[PDB]
Amino acid sequence: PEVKISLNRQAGYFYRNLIDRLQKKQKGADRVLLSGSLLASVETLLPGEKIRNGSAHVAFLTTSKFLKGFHNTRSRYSPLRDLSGAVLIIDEIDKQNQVILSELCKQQAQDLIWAIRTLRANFRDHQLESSPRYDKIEDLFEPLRERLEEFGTNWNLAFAFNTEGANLNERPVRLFSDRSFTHVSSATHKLSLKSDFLRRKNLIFSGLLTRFVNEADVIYQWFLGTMRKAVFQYWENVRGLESLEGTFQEAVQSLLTHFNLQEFESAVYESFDTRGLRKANKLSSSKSYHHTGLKLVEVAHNTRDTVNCKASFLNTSPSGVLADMVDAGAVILGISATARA
Amino acid sequence: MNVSIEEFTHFDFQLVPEPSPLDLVITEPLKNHIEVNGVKSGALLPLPFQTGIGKTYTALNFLLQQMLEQVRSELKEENTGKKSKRLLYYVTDSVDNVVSAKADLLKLIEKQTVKGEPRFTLEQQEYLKAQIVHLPNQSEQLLQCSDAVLNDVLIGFNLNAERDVQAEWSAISGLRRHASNPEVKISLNRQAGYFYRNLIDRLQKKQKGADRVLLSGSLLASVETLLPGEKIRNGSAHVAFLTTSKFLKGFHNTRSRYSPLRDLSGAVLIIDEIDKQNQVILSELCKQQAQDLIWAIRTLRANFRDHQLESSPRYDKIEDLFEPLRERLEEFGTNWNLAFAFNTEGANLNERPVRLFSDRSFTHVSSATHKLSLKSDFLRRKNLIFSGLLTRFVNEADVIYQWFLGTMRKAVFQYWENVRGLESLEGTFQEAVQSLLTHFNLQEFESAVYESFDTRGLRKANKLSSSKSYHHTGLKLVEVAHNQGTRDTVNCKASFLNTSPSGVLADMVDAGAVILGISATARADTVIHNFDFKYLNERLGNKLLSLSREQKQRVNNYYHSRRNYKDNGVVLTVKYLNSRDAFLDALLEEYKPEARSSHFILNHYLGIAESEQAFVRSWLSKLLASIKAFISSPDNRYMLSLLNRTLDTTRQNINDFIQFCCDKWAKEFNVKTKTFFGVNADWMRLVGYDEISKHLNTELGKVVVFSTYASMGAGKNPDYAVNLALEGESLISVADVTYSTQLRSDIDSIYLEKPTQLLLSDDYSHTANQLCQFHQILSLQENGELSPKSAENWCRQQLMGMSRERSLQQYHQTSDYQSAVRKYIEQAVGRAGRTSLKRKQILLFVDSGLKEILAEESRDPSLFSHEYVALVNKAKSAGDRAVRRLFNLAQRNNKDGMLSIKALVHRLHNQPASKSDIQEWQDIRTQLLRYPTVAFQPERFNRLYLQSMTKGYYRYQGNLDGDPNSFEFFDRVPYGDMVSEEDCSLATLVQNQYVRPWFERKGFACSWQKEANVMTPIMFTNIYKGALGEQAVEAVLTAFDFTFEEVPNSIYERFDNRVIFAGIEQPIWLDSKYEGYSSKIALVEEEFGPSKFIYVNALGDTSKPIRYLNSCFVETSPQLAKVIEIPALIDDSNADTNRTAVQELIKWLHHS
Repeated sequence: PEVKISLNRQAGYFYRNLIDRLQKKQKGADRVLLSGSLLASVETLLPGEKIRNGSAHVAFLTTSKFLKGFHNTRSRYSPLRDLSGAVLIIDEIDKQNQVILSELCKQQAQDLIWAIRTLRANFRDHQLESSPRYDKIEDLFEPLRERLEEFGTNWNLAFAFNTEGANLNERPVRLFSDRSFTHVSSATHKLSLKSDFLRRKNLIFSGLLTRFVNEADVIYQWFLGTMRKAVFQYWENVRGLESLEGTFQEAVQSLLTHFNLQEFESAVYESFDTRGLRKANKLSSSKSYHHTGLKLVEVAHNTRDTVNCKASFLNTSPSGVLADMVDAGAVILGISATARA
Repeated sequence: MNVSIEEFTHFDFQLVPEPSPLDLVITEPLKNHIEVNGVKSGALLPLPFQTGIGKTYTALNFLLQQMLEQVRSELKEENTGKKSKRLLYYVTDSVDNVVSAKADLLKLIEKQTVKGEPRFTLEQQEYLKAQIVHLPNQSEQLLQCSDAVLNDVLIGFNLNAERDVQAEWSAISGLRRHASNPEVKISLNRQAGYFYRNLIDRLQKKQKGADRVLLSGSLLASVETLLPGEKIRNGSAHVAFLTTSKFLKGFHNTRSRYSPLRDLSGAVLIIDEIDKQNQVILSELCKQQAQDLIWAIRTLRANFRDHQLESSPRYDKIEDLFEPLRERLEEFGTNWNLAFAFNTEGANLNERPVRLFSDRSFTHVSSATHKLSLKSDFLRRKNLIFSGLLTRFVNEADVIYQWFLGTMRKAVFQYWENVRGLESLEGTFQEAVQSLLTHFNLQEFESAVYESFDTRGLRKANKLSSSKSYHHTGLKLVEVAHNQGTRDTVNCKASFLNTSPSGVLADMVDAGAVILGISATARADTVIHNFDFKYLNERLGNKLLSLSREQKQRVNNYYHSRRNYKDNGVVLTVKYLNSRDAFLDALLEEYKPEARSSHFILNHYLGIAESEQAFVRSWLSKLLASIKAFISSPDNRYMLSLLNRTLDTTRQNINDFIQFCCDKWAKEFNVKTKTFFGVNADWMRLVGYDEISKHLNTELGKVVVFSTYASMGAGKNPDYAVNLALEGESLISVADVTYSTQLRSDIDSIYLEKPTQLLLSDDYSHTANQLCQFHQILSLQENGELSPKSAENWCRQQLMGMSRERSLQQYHQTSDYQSAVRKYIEQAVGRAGRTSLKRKQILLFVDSGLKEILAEESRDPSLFSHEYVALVNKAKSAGDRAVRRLFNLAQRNNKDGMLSIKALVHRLHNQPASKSDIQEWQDIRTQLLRYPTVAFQPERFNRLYLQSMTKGYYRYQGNLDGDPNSFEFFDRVPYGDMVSEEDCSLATLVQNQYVRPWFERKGFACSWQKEANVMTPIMFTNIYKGALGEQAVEAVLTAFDFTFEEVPNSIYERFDNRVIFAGIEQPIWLDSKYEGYSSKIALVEEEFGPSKFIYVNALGDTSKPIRYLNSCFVETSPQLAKVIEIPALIDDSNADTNRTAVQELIKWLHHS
């Protein structure tokens, strides 16, 4: 039994490596044609390849696999992005609230200070190409560029961040927010944020740190949403130049490369399956926790004089995910004795 | 248990065992070095100790003596408390040698005696043993760790609470029980490496936090067992045994990673098989990760535009280090429009990804047939690479990236300095890098900074007026290809070699390390299989210690006494086996008589292609002749065959034919024979050598071993235990009885095939191999073995995808290949002299192709081994490297000057002429003026001169405006331009009454010293003559109350100097000689307004009339002329001043 645990660790790592090279070969000009025995062998290794080539329409898989997606010979396929017309049979549906929540809670934390500084630095200058591939995409980022410039001017992002109060050094600063009306901080005292132009530092001492963190989170989520919209627009443009999943890989890489934001590649791929599935957080819209989610920020040292804001987000609840799946066009049959507990 | 140092309080540090000649040879050079270079200077001492002479024992005895001296100093320093503990390293490439050396050191500590009594007491021994630590690879380090120790450390640090770490620990722990199986063994090694990496990461994180665990007692012992480097960090051990790869990479302790390269001050470093470390260090240097230059520069340009460091004392003067880099980044981004991404144009660029190679000095090659340009399309907002220059863009980007890394290293040093004063360089280095990167928001470069810091942080520059050499600058290789997943963006994936292994060794010596490289061929005259020792001698000078002739003679005497072949009747037999077609044909016909067509069908059975039949037949004939002559021997029992190819299953037919011939001869001679095919490093390490030893010791008969020159260098010693009952008196001892504690013998017969595969190669990656090949080509060119033309052709072929066969074919044309062949042969035979037991006769079978190579050997044989001396003497009985090397270096020095001078002038003509460039230009001119020739080639201006065959001058033929590769020098140009004192007419120039005082006051050489090193043709023509003219004109005119001012940077180098004269207010410009001219007049006037220009030839005929020329260079009246042309200021026949020219000139200004 112990050999199986080590074998599975080796097998998963190798499977990722073999499929990664297989996808790179297909992406390259020297694509490997698969037919007869080679196609059958590749289909045996990749059940997803049969779904990609239309050999099979029915897929049996777990909720975790369904949310994560499965690889084919060319790229990763995410069912959440192609739910139009797709029937579903969720056994023990009520139990999937916990499973979807568990998947949603595994997302990587983001350093808001680093993310916003990088976004500002790379958006102040870099531009997209004026070819038909980015027709009307540059307009999507114009509001974001202006907001980034304004935010950087207001909060003096030319300076790094640090904590002045002894209480801040002794205890790590945790901030929680549901993004609408529930805000809590571990700091007993209200934490402010001043820019010391003499020391060229932004100092968190006991503007508001809560305000800064909330605005930074808003700008980061805005960047991710604008990236999703830009991918959609890129797909629209490419169609006319003479499918969604393949173009989605092409659209994200090109947009990030043009802006020099390749470091956000990982963050973007996670964002579309969870939030590209889909109201806004305005009083004139349908407010609900289930599609605004929550944010948890942790302020700590990186160095003993520089600080980072590790933010962990829940951008939607399992109910929001299910509702977005239904709205995407999926017909969901949840069979469960307690489906309506 | 803390064995106190007090146990040495009564130890007699004056009492030492009798020093053998090798010990004296080691100690005397070190004694003189301390006198000449002082305590704190490093040194490199290559020790050519022959095999079997006791090299390892001598090195370990020296190490023990150094350890005892450290103990003495510790016993004396306790009063002062300043514990400057010195680290001792024993480094080699093979882990087996590391383990063997450490075991032998412990054995020597245990068993060493002085005057017949134990040197150390039990407690002293236990203390010394604790000072020695072995640092294996992470996987083996974990596997050797017991389960109890790992559980103890996990409990102490509370990591057992984490589910994943416990799961992995268990998953490794059980696999241990089934480790016997091979595949299970490799899987377990992989898992152990991963788990150790993660565990050390977590442990360091735990220790860095405020919850730093307190290590003591059992937990401390367990941690030190898991992390041997911790013992070094806490000062419980200075001696470290480890491999070269581990030494370069560094080893972890409880707190952070420790890189020995950054803490070499005062270290002693014993490198076994030093020459072999050139390949190992190169292999490590070639594994460096590639960088996307476009992404790197865009990220650097963006994050540096705004982000700033804080004004705390931790960054005193650090912000100033980056100010030049910020300005350069802004300028670069503006020039190349880095607001746009990059893309290529044209079908050819899309069809093949582009490759650019550069040695960073004068060797540039691109895979593109056309000159690739780079334009910014502001309409499309792209930077388009279509057929500015892409080469220039890539070179500038690489310069800026390396500048950023160097400035980061400087900033780390400054941060460490500042923190020290705020009240441990490696610990601060981790803190300094993270803070600097976080403040600038450049955390993406953390990996790049760390990897480069140790390798190149040892740190003269890529400039004229500096010690230029490939071993500092290295090389760059750039691939321009589309980004994965995009078809409109492009990335410049650049792979760098920032230094060669010789540069690394020289930097280690300069850092303060004392290096003892023990190797039979430590000073082989090759730059591919050894460090470039010409370069090392230039950079180190006195620090490169060497053995005097007396010391070498003592080593020779000790070797002969320890191996007394002549007295004990051991005889060496050398047979130069030629190729015999009839012999092989008869053997083949006997092998398969059924084949009617003896040649074609039989060679088809062997699988030999029709083209390869001749070569295969020749080398197989030589091999079989050697085997037959060996089996016909009565007493010789052990044959080792060294081939250029390994006889694995892919050659099963030839293996079977060889076995059939061996069986035929065994039956004919009725002697049992055993053959071992495919004897590679892995096979003999695992099983093969055990069975070989069993056969040799237990059964009578002959043994034939087939291996390769590469395999034999990474295997066990070719020696076996001697069974006296079986061998009888056939074995002769060549050493004294007192040394033969165990009866063992080694090969008595050997076959040596000609080495051909003598180019290094890296199987780690395709890029690593490319870097290795380019490094080899550039090393050959730097040494002078290849002319710049040949080096450039070879580099271009390498870029295009050169085949290894063609690479070797081009390598074989260099004498370096012959030196490498001789080195490999000497190492092959040297394995025969390991043991003191020898057969009365030794069989040396060698391919006839090695006759000429060995016949040309000319080194002093005082250090050769007996077998090598036999081979050389036999070859020489049958009846250049420094001249062609001299011709090649002349071309390279000239080529480097031509390209560097052209590049420098180009930069000076960039309108904001940099201060550094102007200073370099003036420095070059001053150097050439003061020292037109030098006795010894200079360290800092080495590329201005070439070593002429004729002292004080030379002949050459070439177009100074054309290809640098077409130049010829010395005898090859009997009739050609002469670079000599007479050609520049310096002797006539100095006869002027005014020039001579000016030159003497300035220190310029009024005559050429008849030295070997003379300025290159490019310098003599472009720089020296112009400098002479300018200086003579300034001297003569300055005598007539003229004053001179430096020309402004904006128009620098376009005019000689600005001259002010009394009564004249309009600017005056001077141009000194010893359509394009019209464009220069417009450029100066449009900015500075009207001015009067002087065009004067320093030397010439005074009888020629003065010509007054207009702005367009057409004769006109003096009042209308803006340019005054003086045909000759000084008479060329009598050196008299042209006073009339001066009077007319003076009148010319006064007309305004």
